[PDB]
Order: sequence, then C-alpha cells, then structure tokens
Amino acid sequence: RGEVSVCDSESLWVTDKSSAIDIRGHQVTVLGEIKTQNSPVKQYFYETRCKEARPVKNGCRGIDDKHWNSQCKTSQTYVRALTSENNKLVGWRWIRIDTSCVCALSRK
Amino acid sequence: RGEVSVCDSESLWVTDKSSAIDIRGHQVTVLGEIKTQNSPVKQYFYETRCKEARPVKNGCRGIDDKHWNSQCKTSQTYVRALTSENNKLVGWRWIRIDTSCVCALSRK
Amino acid sequence: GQLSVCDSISEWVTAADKKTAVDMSGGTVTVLEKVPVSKGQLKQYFYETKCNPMGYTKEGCRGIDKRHWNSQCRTTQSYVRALTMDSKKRIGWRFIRIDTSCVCTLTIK
Amino acid sequence: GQLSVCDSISEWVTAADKKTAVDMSGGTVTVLEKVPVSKGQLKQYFYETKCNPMGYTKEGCRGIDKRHWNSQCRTTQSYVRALTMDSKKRIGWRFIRIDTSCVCTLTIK
Repeated sequence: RGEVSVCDSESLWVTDKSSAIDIRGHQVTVLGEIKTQNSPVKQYFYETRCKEARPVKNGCRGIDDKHWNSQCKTSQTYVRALTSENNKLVGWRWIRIDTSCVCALSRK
Repeated sequence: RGEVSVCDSESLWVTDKSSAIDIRGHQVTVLGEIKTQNSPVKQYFYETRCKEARPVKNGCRGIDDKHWNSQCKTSQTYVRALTSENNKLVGWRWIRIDTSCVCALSRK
Repeated sequence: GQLSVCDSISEWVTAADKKTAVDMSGGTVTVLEKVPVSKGQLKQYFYETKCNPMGYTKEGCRGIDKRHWNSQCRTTQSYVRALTMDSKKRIGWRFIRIDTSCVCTLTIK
Repeated sequence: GQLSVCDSISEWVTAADKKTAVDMSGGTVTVLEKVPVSKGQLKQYFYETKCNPMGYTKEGCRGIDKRHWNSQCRTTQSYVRALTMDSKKRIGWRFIRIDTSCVCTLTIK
C-alpha cells in the first residue's frame, strides 16, 4: 500500500457519443446502435481520461522539477466504431477515444 | 455403368413450404424467412421423394415377387425449421420432410 | 405389416460430436455448436439415419432376385442448412451433407 | 517539443495473432477472426499500445526525483468490444481487455 501514480485518472462508460475524430482526421458521427444480427445492441465505449493536468502543481507527481517540466495529458488510442459522415457512407471506422492519462516531459 | 436402384427418385429445392407435420404430430406453419442476424435469409429445403410407387409393376425393381410384395414409398427425416402454430409460438421445431425413396417389403 | 429392404438406424448428432462437414460446394466446414437466436442460444444438432452396420442387410438387401441380381445397402446423404464457419473463417448458413437414408442398389450379375 | 515519461510502442493486432482474451468478467474468450456485416466479412483487429520493452525507460521512468522515489513503467489495459465466443461456445459481443498504454508508477523509497 505505498504505490502512487505520476498522474491520476478516471474511467467511465460513455453511452451518448455522437461525434469523433477518425484515423484520417475527419469529424464523423458515431451511431448509437449496431442494428445487425438483429438485436439491436447499443454502442458504448470504455473511456479513461486525466482527472486534471496537475496532481501536484509543478506538473505531474514524482518529477524532478529541478530540471523538468511536466503536465498530465489525456492520451488516445484507436477503436473501430460504426459511424457515418455527412449522414452518408455508414461504416466501421477507426476513431480516437481517450484511453489513459500520461505525463509529458519538457526540458529547461 | 451397370448399377440400377430398386426405386427411382427426384431431388428438388422446395422454396414455398408453408405447412408441415412436426415431431409431436401437429400441423405447424413454416415461415418463409429467417429474419434475425438481419439479412434476412429465405427458408428452403432440399427434398427428395419417389418418382412413383412402382418402377417395374410388381412393386420395386430387382425384388423376388415369387415370394415378396413391394412398393416404393417416400420416407421422411426430421429437420429443424422456424415455424409458428395458430400464428403464435414462433420457434424452431423438428418437422418431417421427404428425404428419400425406399422399398417396402411384405410377405405372402 | 411391412419390412425395409435395407436395415437402418437413426440418431441425434450434435455439432459437437460432428465437428466438420462438407458443404454443397465441396468445402470442409466447421459446424458451430450453438446458434444465437432471439432469447439466447440454440444447441445445433441433426437427425441422421444410416445403414445399420449390424443389421441383417449387411451383405445384400432383403427380397432380392439373387438370380439376376447382386445388391447392396448403402447410406445416402441429403443437404441440411447449418450455421457453419469455413476455411477462411467466415460464419454463415450453408447446406451441408448429412446421412438421411439407407437404400438398396442392384448391379446386373 | 515534449517527451514521454515512459517509452511505448503501438501495433495493429489481429484476432488471428491474438486468439484468446479475458472479458470484463474474468473469463477467457476466443476472439473471432471475421465478423459478418452487411456486405460481407470484416477482419477483426485491434490497435494496441504497450511499454516498449526495449525503450530507454526499461528500469525506471524518465524525469523522476530519484531521491524520494522508485519508479517503473507498466502497461495498463482498457476494455474494447469484440465478437467473441466463450467457453460454453456462445458467440457474442463482449468487452475484452487489451493493452492501451504504458504509465509510470512510483513507490516511496
């Protein structure tokens, strides 16, 4: 019971996502459901972002501010989602979702 | 090229079956389609019955009529089909479909 | 009563006992054990009939004019739809061959 | 510019390379290679990120006040939906765990 993270984070199930940035860099609409196989099953994501950009207030925790500048930034990963673009071309695309909180280092 | 069958038969794809006898002995309606998995795919059977009850006219061919009475009867097998009964209880039931032509022997 | 020209036996066979099968195209296909329906799952099984290997008709059929004929009981197959998966791992409904009868065949002696 | 506290590498991983995975329930599940969609099939794959085993950060994280701290980069996982099949051979969409990050953990020295 002595472990501590350089940055804190929260995970949550995101159930009403309707917009996202795909692997190409476009804004696409995330559909609310996957109808086929005739269920139909709703489409939701397990997300995890940063609680805030600074746990301590020099940047991230545990850092050597004596020679480093930090910040806790949410990082993203790609996940396939059923989407549409301008209400057309409905299909599976790789979209960016917040997947973790990570410490960014900068020199001085 | 010298083989001959005791009874002849025909196979066909049956595409408009709407009634059948199930494993319990009831008359059930065969639905025309299997909608789920959201295709939807039509429901058809590969059937095979007797061309007629007598290829030769003593009964079946190759028999010893000198001490046997034969007849070629269509025999059935059970296959699961999506069905309904009195327009309710839609589900998968074992139904009887003609599956082959077979020679029935009787003594004298 | 009557009597069959060839002795047969039927049996319920699950996809689990079966494993693989040949479709109407020649391809070897794996037969899935359960199929997703509305409520839940459905165990996939088949009703098969074949020549009884230990029936009386194991050497020739019954009631055959042995003078002009040689005979033999053989298992014949039929096409049944099944949820399956092919070699390229694609899942779908296909017609596969299953034993459904034991018929008598003659050859002129 | 910036620099990560922990060195990571990403990779596209197909269900074919993967095979099995653990769902949100603890169960080992087989990940299906292709999923039936409208037109045809869809090869099933994932984008995974993990601590780079041959990165500079293999013994402790970068920028750590080594005076008061011990540190370490570790791969953390996330939940992604996947068409899978369980131990009772049931097919369905489930959340499975996949590596999505490499984070730094501290322990007071």
